[PDB]
Amino acid sequence: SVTSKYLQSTFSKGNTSHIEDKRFIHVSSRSHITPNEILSLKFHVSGSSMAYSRMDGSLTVWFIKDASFDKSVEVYIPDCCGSDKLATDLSWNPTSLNQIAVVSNSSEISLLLINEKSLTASKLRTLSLGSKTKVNTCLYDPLGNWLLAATKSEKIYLFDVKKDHSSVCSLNISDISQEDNDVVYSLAWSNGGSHIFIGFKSGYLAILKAKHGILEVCTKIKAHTGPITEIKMDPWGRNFITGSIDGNCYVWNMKSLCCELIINDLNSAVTTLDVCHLGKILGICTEDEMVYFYDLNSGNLLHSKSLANYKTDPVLKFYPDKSWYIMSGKNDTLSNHFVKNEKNLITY
Amino acid sequence: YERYMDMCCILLKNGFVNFYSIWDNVKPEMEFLQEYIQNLETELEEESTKGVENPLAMAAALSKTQQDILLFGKIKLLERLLIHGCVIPVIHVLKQYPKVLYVSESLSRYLGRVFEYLLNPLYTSMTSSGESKDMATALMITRIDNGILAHKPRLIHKYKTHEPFESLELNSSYVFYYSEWNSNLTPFASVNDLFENSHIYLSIIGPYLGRIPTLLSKISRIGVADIQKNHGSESLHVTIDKWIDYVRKFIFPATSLLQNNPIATSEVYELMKFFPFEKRYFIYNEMMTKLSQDILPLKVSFNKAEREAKSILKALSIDTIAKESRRFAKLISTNPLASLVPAVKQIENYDKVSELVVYTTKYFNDFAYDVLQFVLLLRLTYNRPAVQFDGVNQAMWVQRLSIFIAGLAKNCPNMDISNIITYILKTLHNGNIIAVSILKELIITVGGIRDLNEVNMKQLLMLNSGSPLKQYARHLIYDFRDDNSVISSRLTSFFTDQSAISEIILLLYTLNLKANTQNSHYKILSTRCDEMNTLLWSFIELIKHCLKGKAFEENV
Amino acid sequence: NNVWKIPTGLDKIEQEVKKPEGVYEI
Amino acid sequence: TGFKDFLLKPELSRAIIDCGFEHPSEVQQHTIPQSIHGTDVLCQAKSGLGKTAVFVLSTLQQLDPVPGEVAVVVICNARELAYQIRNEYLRFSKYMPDVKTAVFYGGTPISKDAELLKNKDTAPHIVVATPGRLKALVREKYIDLSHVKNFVIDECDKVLEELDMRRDVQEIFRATPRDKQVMMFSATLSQEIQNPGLQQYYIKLEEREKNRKLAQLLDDLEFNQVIIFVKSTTRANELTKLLNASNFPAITVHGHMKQEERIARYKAFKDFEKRICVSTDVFGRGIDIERINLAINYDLTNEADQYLHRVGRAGRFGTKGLAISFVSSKEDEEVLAKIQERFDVKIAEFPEEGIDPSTYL
Amino acid sequence: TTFWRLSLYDIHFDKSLYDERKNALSKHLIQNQIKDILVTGISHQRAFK
Repeated sequence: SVTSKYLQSTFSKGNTSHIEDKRFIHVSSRSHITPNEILSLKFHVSGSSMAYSRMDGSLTVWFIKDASFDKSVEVYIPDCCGSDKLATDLSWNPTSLNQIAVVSNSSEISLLLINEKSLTASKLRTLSLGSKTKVNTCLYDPLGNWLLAATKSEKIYLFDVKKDHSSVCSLNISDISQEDNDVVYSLAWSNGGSHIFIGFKSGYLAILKAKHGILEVCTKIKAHTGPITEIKMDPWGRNFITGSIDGNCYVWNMKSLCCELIINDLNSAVTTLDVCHLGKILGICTEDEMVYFYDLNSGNLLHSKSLANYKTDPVLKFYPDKSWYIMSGKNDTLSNHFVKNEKNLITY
Repeated sequence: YERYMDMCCILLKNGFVNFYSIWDNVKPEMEFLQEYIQNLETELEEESTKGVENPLAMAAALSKTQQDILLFGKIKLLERLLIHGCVIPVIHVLKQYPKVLYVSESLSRYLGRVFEYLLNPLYTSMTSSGESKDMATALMITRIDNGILAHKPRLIHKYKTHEPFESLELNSSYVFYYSEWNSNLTPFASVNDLFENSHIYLSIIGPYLGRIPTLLSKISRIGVADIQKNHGSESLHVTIDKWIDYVRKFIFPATSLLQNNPIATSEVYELMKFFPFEKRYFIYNEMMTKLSQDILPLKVSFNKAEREAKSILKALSIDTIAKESRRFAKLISTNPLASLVPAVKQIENYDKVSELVVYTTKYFNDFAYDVLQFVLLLRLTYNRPAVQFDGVNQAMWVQRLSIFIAGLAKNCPNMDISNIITYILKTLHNGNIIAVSILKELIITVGGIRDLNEVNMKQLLMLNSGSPLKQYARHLIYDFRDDNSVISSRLTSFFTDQSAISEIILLLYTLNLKANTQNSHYKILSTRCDEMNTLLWSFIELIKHCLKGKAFEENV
Repeated sequence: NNVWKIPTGLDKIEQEVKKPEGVYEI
Repeated sequence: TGFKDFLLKPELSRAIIDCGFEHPSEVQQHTIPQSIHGTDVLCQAKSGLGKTAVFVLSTLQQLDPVPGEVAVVVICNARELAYQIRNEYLRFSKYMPDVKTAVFYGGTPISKDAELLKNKDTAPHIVVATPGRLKALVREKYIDLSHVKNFVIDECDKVLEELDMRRDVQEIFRATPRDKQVMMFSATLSQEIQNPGLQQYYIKLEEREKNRKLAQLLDDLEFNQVIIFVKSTTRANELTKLLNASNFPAITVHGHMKQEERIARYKAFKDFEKRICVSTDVFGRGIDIERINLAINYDLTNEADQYLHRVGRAGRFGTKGLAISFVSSKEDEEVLAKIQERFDVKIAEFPEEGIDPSTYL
Repeated sequence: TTFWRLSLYDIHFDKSLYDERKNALSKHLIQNQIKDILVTGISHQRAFK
């Protein structure tokens, strides 16, 4: 019951700060409009940086140095990756401390090294592929050993990041799916780059081996009856969580690959999910503008809330180095959460 | 009491004292146990068959001995003797008094624990996950110190407790203390041993196997891999027959007990897919008729599911579909062949529930599909009159059922209604009115082939000209055959197999003649003959639309 | 099982008709 | 496709066929053949027999669309009825793209009506309106009626009895060409106003058991829709709040409430959006709902005619249904005794074991 | 065989309905009037002849 009180305190009068971004001051001036979006938001591994990209085209990055974003510098940058094209996915390159990979639904993958002394985001390199190929998702092996780039259909590329991003291998999606017109919806890496977990739209789930740089199909299981939205992994490495649009959220055992626990209070589709860095609490953002916080070990609801028709598409992410979580606010504005006197659950 | 019982359970397997000398002398006498058992049996059977109304807003406005038997004495001794890996005393006890399993659930869970440990090493040898075992590792703690990255491993410590199942509570891992409880047991070496020991452990756990879904998945995957291993060999039918018998006797009754857990049924059906469909229908029908009744926990579960299905069916609306659809999909996917029949009747004689159900078929897996086709054939073959009581008018359910079937063929494309088409091709021989009706609604709804009864001369003229004028004419006459090319091709593909095309055309033709030679009032004779004529014409328009080139001359 | 015991085949649909000629004795 | 015997335009025939019309009523077949020739018509019929369709089909037949020319003007008595007539014109003109229809009623800025009348994209050939607003438009020359060929007046009795309404309609009539087609339609033309299967049951019990009893009945009976008749607005609203609290989607309609929400919830339940509706005798007459198969009289009325009006909402057009009533006082049994003598019907006491579901479907 | 072989499409050329459709049809201008629908009318003239 300690975790329930902790979450309640994290939802209190204080212990909360508004992330002061461009959209925040925009709403402050125009309220005291059509909300663009938040395409994606992804931390650095060491828990001391953050990056995200709205629909306008501008990607913000913060260098966390304070709790309530007091002394946190902010490198705002205009619509990068072209003037017409906007960013859709980014990976933070766990190898170094500054590099970033960004994709813009085009045939060009941009590698930019963000600098903190100035506000200059200088394009370091651009990678290109076949002219028709339209990739939109990039990923980094959590050890910084492989890079993955995926299309909505009929292309999957793996580069070796060590040897100057030499194109290592590729694969046609129709060889992985073997169904009628499947479109990969979400990808994820295993803890320590050894396997790639892919969730198609027709419902299937595939596990590809990427040991020595040669992709191969290990297995395919008919997990869900609708498109798979998100795929997350437990940090301890014992189970991986699958959330779908048919209203189900399962947790699969890693050693044996069989369903072990099911979330049953759900009655709506899932838009995203996330699990804390301690592998203890599981946050589900359903489609009825509502968030839930479940317990991983037992599987019973321990906290609920209600978005109340503010920023229809929400986002949730748990810090990789503290028990804090960034959650969307009212009008596409981010809202930090903390307790200001508890860095981790154990200290509580 | 816990520690003392554990010490006695330890002593009671190294031979310090014999078991029955302890069993016969602990507090709850066998007679009081049997009395409590009869009370639980009667209360359960009543609350199952009759049921109880859960008060929601009822009357909310106007204008200890049970705990004793459960928590200590003989039952607690049995649970602990099971935890500590001494299976033979409890097997010998439950061989005599099976009803004891009703007292508490934990016996089934613990028996499943020992069986799952028994079977795990056989399971890994097949469906090979050992090559994939090397991916269960944790993320290293990364930190930036002095402006450089540094990786470290996470540190945990190990505690010993009395609870049997391992866990990891946020910093430390707990384990069962008596770490050599599995000394007396030897895992399986070959599937034959799995049969030989199923006949002992699973015949005891009974219909309660469903309390542990993971065992269903493991056994079903073992079956799938065992059948796949010898796809080439000549003896495949032997293994298929043997696994048929096994799934009939041990697994399917269990999966009939589940609670809103689709994936387990998905696995069991992924194994079932290898049988002849005759056998699947045998198992489904036997489960429906003889094993729902005459077995208590199955009966309880079926009655609960049925009452819940009717409760949901009373609350389907155009406004509440967003969540009721998900709930109905889960409930139908988990336990179909006893929760579908109320739905089939409700759409058999109500108007809009048909459209609602055809909307919600988008969500359930192949098991619900096969069972749905089963109950459709069931209703289509149930003994009842076809014509209305008044005169020669056809009854008022044929039409709604045919509309339902056409909606199925139109919307959900993984349905596999082949057997229904064999029903059509077969029962047309005797002139069954349901066949003709299903064919008419199939052609007119899926294909889109509107008739030519009322056509103004200009439309009639445009209807045979160059392609674009003809297309405009058809879209004016409210005909949508062009936009439905893919599903029309799929349905004609269903028809193509078993070569039903020529048989069906000849049947329709030679049936209208026999309809001409009947005796009735002319006011119905003329209409019937003309209706059959128009149906045949429309069918041939569909055939010429979908089969072109050489396929036509091949199958016409 | 009954409705699946009905024999289906091209040999059975022949059911040859009656010749047009009709003999002479709403 | 009975209208195909009318020998009309094919696109109009398709617009009628997609409107569900298949067999004309008596008044349609008796009036449309002669109104198509442009003759004046004065029609009296029973309400709800498709009197609008007659002149709607007539004017959609006789019109040849001229850009920017208003030839057809219909005058009604209300704004919501005007909206209904323009909706009828729209559902009748699905397959007629060149013709344009518009509606005029109070509560809207006159300048917006003017600018939509000047707009070629909204320049209407068919105008349905209230006489006052269209008078304010003609007298200000905001609309031109120098080419009107068709003049329809619905509910002409109230149009001619009220002095302001008759003066307005005459100001609109004098600004139109004298050689036009003229039509008047109304269900009531007194003499003072150019060459023109239901099952019936009852429950005798006490008040304090009603709330739980329905919670059982609404649980066991198999139903499409259910209606709940009450004698008061407070009890109805309370029972609806409790029923919606009971995981049973229910709506409430009665007096003491603004008309906007009444129309809104009425239309909503008509469309099968929820399965339970509760109302007082405000809907005792006139309502037409097909899917209602099970009726519960929570409180009986004072006279037998009101009870038969209540039960008339079920078993529409000689269809099957089920009715069950509550008896909790002396006058309830009194009216129960009087209904059988007047209507020759045995309202048996509802048995405890339940009735066969097929006896009412 | 000359009676039963033939049809209506090969026995009557109106050529008025084609023109009515072409004129009422005047994105890319609906794919250039449905690829100059008139090619079918030309083939129709050849067939009639």
